[PDB]
Amino acid sequence: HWGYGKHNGPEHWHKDFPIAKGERQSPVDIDTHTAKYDPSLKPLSVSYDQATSLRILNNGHAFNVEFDDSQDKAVLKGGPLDGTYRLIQFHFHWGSLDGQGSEHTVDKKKYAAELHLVHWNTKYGDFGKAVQQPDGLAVLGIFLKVGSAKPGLQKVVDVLDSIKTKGKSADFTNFDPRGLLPESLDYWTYPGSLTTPPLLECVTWIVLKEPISVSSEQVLKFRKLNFNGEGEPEELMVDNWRPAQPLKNRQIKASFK
Ligand SMILES: [Zn+2]
Repeated sequence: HWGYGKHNGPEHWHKDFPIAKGERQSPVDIDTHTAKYDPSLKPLSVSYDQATSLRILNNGHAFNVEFDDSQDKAVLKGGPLDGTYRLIQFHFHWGSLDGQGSEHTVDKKKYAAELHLVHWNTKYGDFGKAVQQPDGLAVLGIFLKVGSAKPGLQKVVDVLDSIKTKGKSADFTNFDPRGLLPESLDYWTYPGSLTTPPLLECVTWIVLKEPISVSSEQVLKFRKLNFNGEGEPEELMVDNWRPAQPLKNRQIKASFK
């Protein structure tokens, strides 16, 4: 099926998922000098105090840290968002080298990786219904650069050896996602899509201006994961990112000057 290789990567997705060439595809390049400051944007409200993590899974494309979203335990509100969006999972996209890995770019600059905290609009009842709406999801994107280690990420790094291959999962309770955020919540926002098939155009993207720093040792462990399943020929899980897509008829707004 779809992947990130030469024969099943981003260049091939449109054949099975024609929306890949759609009206509001993601990611995109954020031209900082074209984005418009919007003084009407309310402050971003990240409420992860009651977040309940449950499990970490290698799905063959990346690894997902899943949360209990049966209640408003961990939510994202404010900013360009109307209503309440519940955290369901987070995952990353990274490269084979420190010079690439992020999906969104800033003035064409590629970061080592990108963290995506996925939330769905509670007005729609469940995640499956939400992805069918233009304002169904809100994904908080955070860039990762290589420098000093991120203490709040180590717990994630330590468990990767237990989910090396596709289909593997491990219990991952009591993890605090607040430890993955930068100091500032300044952000850019625009209407987009899921960056992986089915590429549904149901996402309000909120990309933070300030990247978080992770150590070389931490990202190296991400690169030891496998796209393949147990017993199969090893395919290192690297460069699982979709390149920037045409902005087309869209405007990127900034929460800061
Ligand atoms: Zn993602």
